[PDB]
Amino acid sequence: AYTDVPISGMRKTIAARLKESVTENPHFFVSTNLSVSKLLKLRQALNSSADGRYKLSVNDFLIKAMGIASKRVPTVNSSWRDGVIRQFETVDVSVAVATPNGLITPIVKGVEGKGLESISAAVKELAKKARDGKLKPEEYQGGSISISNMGMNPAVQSFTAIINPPQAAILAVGAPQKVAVPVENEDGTTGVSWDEQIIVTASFDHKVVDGAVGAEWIRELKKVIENPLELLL
Amino acid sequence: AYTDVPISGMRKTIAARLKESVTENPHFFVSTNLSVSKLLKLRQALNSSADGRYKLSVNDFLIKAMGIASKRVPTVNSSWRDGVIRQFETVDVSVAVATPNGLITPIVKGVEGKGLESISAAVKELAKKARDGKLKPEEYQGGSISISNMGMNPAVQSFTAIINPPQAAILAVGAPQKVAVPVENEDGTTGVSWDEQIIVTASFDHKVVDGAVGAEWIRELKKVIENPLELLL
Amino acid sequence: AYTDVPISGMRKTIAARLKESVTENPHFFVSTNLSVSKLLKLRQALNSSADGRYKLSVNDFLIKAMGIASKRVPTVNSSWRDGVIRQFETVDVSVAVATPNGLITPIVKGVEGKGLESISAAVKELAKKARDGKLKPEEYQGGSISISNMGMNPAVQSFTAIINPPQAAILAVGAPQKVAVPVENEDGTTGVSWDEQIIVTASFDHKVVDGAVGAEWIRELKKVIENPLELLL
Amino acid sequence: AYTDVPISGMRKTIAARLKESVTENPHFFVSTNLSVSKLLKLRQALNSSADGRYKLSVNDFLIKAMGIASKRVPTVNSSWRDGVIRQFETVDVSVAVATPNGLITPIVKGVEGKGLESISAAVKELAKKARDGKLKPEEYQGGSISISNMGMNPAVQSFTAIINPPQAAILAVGAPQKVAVPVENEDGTTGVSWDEQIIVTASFDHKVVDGAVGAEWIRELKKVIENPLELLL
Amino acid sequence: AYTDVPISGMRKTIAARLKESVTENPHFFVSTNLSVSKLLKLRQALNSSADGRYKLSVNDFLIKAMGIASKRVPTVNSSWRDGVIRQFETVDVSVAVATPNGLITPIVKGVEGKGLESISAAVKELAKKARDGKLKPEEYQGGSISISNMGMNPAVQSFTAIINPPQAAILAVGAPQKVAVPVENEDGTTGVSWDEQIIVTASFDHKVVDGAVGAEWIRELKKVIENPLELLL
Amino acid sequence: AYTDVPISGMRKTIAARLKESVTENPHFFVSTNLSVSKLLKLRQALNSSADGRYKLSVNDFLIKAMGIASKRVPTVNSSWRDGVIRQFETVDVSVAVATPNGLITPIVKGVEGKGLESISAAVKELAKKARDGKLKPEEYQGGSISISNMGMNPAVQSFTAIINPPQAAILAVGAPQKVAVPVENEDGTTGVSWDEQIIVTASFDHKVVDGAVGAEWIRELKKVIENPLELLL
Amino acid sequence: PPVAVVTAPISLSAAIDVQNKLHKTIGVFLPLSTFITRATEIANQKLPLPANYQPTADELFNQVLGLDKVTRKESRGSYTPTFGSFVFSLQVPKSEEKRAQAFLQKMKLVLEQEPDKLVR
Amino acid sequence: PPVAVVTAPISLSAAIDVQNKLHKTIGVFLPLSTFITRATEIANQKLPLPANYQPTADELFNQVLGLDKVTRKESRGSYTPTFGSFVFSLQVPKSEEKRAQAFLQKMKLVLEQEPDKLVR
Amino acid sequence: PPVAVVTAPISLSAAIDVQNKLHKTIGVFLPLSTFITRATEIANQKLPLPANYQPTADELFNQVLGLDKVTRKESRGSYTPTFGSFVFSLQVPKSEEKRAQAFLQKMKLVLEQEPDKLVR
Repeated sequence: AYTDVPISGMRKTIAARLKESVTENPHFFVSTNLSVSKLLKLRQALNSSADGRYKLSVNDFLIKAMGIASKRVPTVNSSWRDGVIRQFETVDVSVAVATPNGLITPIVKGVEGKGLESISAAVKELAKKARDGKLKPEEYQGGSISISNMGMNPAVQSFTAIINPPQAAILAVGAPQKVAVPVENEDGTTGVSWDEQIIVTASFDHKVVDGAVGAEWIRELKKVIENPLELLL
Repeated sequence: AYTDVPISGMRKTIAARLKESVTENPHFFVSTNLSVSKLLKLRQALNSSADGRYKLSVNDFLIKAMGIASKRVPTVNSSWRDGVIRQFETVDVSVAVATPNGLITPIVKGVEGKGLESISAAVKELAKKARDGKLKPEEYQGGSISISNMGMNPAVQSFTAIINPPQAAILAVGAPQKVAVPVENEDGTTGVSWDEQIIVTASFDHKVVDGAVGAEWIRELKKVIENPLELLL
Repeated sequence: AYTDVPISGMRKTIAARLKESVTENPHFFVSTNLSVSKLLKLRQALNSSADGRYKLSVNDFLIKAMGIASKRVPTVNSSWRDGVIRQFETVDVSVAVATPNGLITPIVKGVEGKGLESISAAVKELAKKARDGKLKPEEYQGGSISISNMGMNPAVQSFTAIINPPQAAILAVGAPQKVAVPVENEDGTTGVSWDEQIIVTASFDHKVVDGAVGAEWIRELKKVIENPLELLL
Repeated sequence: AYTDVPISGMRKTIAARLKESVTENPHFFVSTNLSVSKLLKLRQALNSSADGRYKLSVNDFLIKAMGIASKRVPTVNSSWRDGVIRQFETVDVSVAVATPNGLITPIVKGVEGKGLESISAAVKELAKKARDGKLKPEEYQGGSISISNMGMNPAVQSFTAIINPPQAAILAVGAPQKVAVPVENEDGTTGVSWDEQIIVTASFDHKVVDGAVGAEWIRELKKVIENPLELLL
Repeated sequence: AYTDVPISGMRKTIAARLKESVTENPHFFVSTNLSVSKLLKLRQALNSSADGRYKLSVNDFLIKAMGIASKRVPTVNSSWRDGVIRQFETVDVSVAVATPNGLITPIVKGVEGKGLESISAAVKELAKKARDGKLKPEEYQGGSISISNMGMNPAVQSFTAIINPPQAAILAVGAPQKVAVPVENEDGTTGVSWDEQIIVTASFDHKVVDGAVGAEWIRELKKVIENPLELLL
Repeated sequence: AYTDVPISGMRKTIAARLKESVTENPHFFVSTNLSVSKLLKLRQALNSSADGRYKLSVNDFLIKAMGIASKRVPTVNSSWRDGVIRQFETVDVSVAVATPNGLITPIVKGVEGKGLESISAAVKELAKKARDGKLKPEEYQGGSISISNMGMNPAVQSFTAIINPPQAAILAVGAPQKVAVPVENEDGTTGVSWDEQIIVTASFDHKVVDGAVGAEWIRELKKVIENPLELLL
Repeated sequence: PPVAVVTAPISLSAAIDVQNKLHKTIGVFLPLSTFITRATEIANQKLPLPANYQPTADELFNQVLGLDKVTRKESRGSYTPTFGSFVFSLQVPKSEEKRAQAFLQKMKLVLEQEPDKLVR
Repeated sequence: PPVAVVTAPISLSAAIDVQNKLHKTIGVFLPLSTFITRATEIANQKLPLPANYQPTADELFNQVLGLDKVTRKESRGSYTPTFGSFVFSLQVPKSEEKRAQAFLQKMKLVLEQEPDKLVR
Repeated sequence: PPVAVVTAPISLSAAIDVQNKLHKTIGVFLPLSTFITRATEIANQKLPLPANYQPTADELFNQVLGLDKVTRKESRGSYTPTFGSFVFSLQVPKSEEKRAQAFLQKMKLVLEQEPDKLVR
């Protein structure tokens, strides 16, 4: 006793692509933990001084910090062509939107020279059009880096993702959690404080990137996130 | 008893231009007072977490806030031509540099999509080249808004400036000072606090701008300056 | 990259007029600070003893005080014609109304012999008709003095305005603010009190008015405003 | 209903001159605030040790300080002729006297090498002759700087003035007022003190002077006024 | 034993007129009591801030309040002609001046659009000319309402007056007196306070006016008097 | 046993002159004591508010006070010629500089119309050139008054000086010392205070000056010195 | 706007004892009222905050920066009790009701174990 | 400017008693001066006004409006007595002479029936 | 910047006696700490100035004029001692070292001959 359903035409188009990525790009992973208390405080401060114009989220902050880190270390903002390496100077980020019909790949352009409001508005307009199924092809064709977030589900601590064919890196974000940290109380002792953290995983190709480059990339991202004011410069 | 010095060739090139601006552009001014305690705290916080890469100043913050305010109210980012109005979409700011051979106006491009570090580096490279007298002509030809600062002299509280020929606005910044303000003490009373303020004057042309537009422009600049975190937004 | 918009037919009708005023009328400005706590107390006292017949505002008080000050010093209630000076005996005030189709100047007549209720009713009927675009030409042709207010925007402390062609004075009102003042406490000491003030700027022509006349005009206006009961006198 | 008065012969002689100044000299203004408590204490100390020989006033102190500041920065003590710049070495100041037949400008010579008593005696003899209408023409023909004071009217906080045709600067003085300042009490805290201040405005031409030169001029004037003993130096 | 004096020529001119008024105009009276403490306080406040320009009195306040009440209820500002009713739009008030030669009837014009100072100056100039016997006939011919005051004599509590031939109302004012009133002390009891009051009588014709109209007229007068600030609007 | 040295050529030029002065000018002396505590306090106040521009001394103050006293009493600013008296209107002062080659006589001009800084700069430039032996003859030819100071040596309390041939007065200044003075303590008694004083000697000719004139001269000098503020007027 | 009340008994014997004794050794006699106010002053010094407290702009800005990284959990107040004994009652909204209680017990302790403290 | 003086006797026995007693039970010893100043402070709190008092602009304006419809009949002061006993004297103009008296009797009552009050 | 220290012994028996006695007659019990602070307050009132004191502009200007012809020789301070007994020590630079001593002896006198003074 069982049932069989014919394979969809669109299911092979992604199956072949996924099968090509693994056999074409060696993978190596890097993990880190980020404290995001200050970022939450900033967001709360900036989401109450408004009258209804906008509303922000963590993903926009991560996108902007990604752009800055890409700028400081440009070797990740590259690509592997037939017989030559391609190096860019503009950062385009690919965001993943899930719908019952499948997974899309909206794009955001000019992140380096942009603010949070425009990024949010673009990500939401594109998410709406992706859900409503009137997306032009040029709008989801190519980027430099890809991001995935699963913070809506508290049961996902950390996970991995596959790199897209022409790209050389991808980032995966988990859900927040709480951990104990040591605090030097002014009385001259050590006490327990409760910090909130997220675990970030990055997958890199080893033909265009090396371990040290990825480690430096993670360091710049962390420095930009833990200290949020540095998002200005 | 007296002495005479022949008029310089460059002094009439500027004398004729200044004499043309007054008879070609009616002027109306607007004044405001800004509190910059939070901006100084921010600057101190961001100038100590560095190792020597950069060093910031108030002018960069004012330039970025100017760009944001220009974006929200685009009627000022305009120009008056022979028989048509010119409206731009990119903000270029003209900064004034004083030298013994007279003042000069280095130009900064792409301020909207930029950070404080790049603005500071550009303003200082151009200031150095202006002082050393090797400036190309294309580098000081045209912008949309002009800024003047005199905070190096504590004896200048507020002052006025003349608008450039093709532009339709100019901003003048004074030196800081201290004033008394009311504070609602937690005990349930009113007390005296000592705030630090600057007085900003803006001169506008009345053929391209009206009073309400200038008032709104000043409001956006003030909102962005008093709350500095909104510089990210 | 830029955009162009054709100049409107009504924008040159005002551009030429503004360009004629600056080259025809030399300008000199005078500034003063007025305390309006007692006026606010009066307004609150007179806006609660009513049942719905009316509702007052600061502009009406300033208009009436302007009329009284004009009566005491008549040299400002004048005009400069081709080869003769014109001196009036009735005070007509021009109020400025801003609309998307540009600003407009409704006119109020017989202010000297009038009360606050009639002035408010006229200013509001004319503001409504100006907004609805059914204003007759005779209703905005000529006056003796012009007033501008920007107290709706708290970011405007003080500003300047251009004089109309046939008139010889204009008044600009800013937004309120708070300052410290000395109070002689009954115990026999000096303490700090928090007064609310507005900054008023007046622009005058120097062919029909002199500095002393403008200073006296400002003195009469201030005396009438700080002591509000004298509005009856 | 109205009345007409023929234009006076002397009113056009001044109307044409004022109309020529605006279209011939671009204007830019600078403002500052001066503390004059120490100057009032000095004046009280020097007006009680006399037996009737003299009696001083603030205007003499401002005139002498103006002369010293002119000496330190000589670029303002200049003039713009047809095709040559004129630079002087002696400071002559023009004072304004108001009479019903219009304002007049008595002149004081050799201010740099003079004392307060001679300046007061000259200013009062010339004021008397100006009021009595027996002034020779040579006595009001030319100077280097012009001063205007309106401290007789407490309702004038700050105001602007027009520059004379052959001169390149003018100073306008307002009336005193009281403001709060911070004082470091000997107990080791911060308290409120009530200082008395005046607001001084200076109007400059931009063909002979630049912004930095005017700012330095204001700085020298302020330094000489706040510290009054330096008047001897 | 007795004496006889021939009747004067001017005594019949008034006797006939008085005899015609009674037989031509039916009369009905209305009385009210007004509290005037606040009015006295206002007058004291406004008679001390002056330097000698003017000096006010109760009659001017009553005249202005009469004008306002006439404006609100216009049926009293009318007249009865041969076969038609006359309704006006301007308020002219007739004041009574007593002299040894007889009783005069000076007039004040344009009360609605006027201030207290002008009313006082007119009433005093006319009183002087009436006493000096050089009064033109046009100056005492017709009005709309007539007023009589006898507050100089403390022995007159209330009295009646006769209406003039062409007019339809007259007002009579008595002398002040003191009465006890109840006050709700903050402790939660009732106490005695001493208020000062005047008794006002109004005589009306019943062909042009009815009882309700006169009652409303008295109500408007009372409301304007007890609350004196309402004299502004 | 002894030694002999030939007389120098320059030693007779001064010997003859000194021998001519005594036999040509009768001499009479006048002495006084001056308190200089306030002058020292002033000098300390004015030598700390500078950044390195200048540095003052007592001699400049004495020179300026001399000039003022000369102006008040002009009979000392004179000279005795063959058969006529010479009276000047400009004060030139001769200062004495000692060098191993002999005694020089530098000159300062225009002291009346001058400040302390210029006097110090001139006295020091001339002292340097006198020490370096490149002094032009015109620079040490004639003056009106001569001054000598010996305050560098504490062992000189008072001394005399010889008058120059064409001049009619000379002043000699000693070294400071300390003396006891009575002070009226607020408790109602008398106490001891320690004042610092200098002794000033003046030598006068009796053909051009009399005793009363010299006494008045000393009085003006004393009044100007003890009260130092009076150096302004 | 729902409102709620909190109550607590009290015993004033010790204050009576201190007043009587002070009257016998020096001469000073003072009313119970000053004891009540002085206890109220020492009480409104260290009271917790409502769990639904929303911060202001300055507070968040200073945290986002790093000047006051250690937050606060105390805040003064201005309460006035209601008279009564054998009781002290207060009426306040629901949000602060809990904070108003810390006040009642603090005064309830000081006035029963520290009456002497409220003397000079 | 005519001037007049007012005088009143005094007895300082009770203050002496309080000082002595306080010295014997604790150790505190203080001078009469602080009693004098402290009595002067509690006195200059509630003193009537001269019958020829003229108000100011703010006062009349507030009345003409209706904020302070209930007027005032009290006003503080700053007096300093003159030493003496078996007397306290003050010198003041005629207008206030009466007000200066309310001060003398108020202190004359407190210092004779309330000396203990001026202790802590 | 050379630094130096000054020290002085102390005896706290009298303060103990006053505390015990006060506890037996009224009920008030207070710690030694308030005695220490109150003594420190009365001490920092009249302390000489360093011999190498440099005046400011306002001071010299007022002298040059004639308003404050009588100069000053005293100035307040803000010191905090260090705990200890059988000693009180302070650490200060060389210039003020002498001034810091006037403070130690002043407190050393008041606390041994005037403990009662630090009571209400």
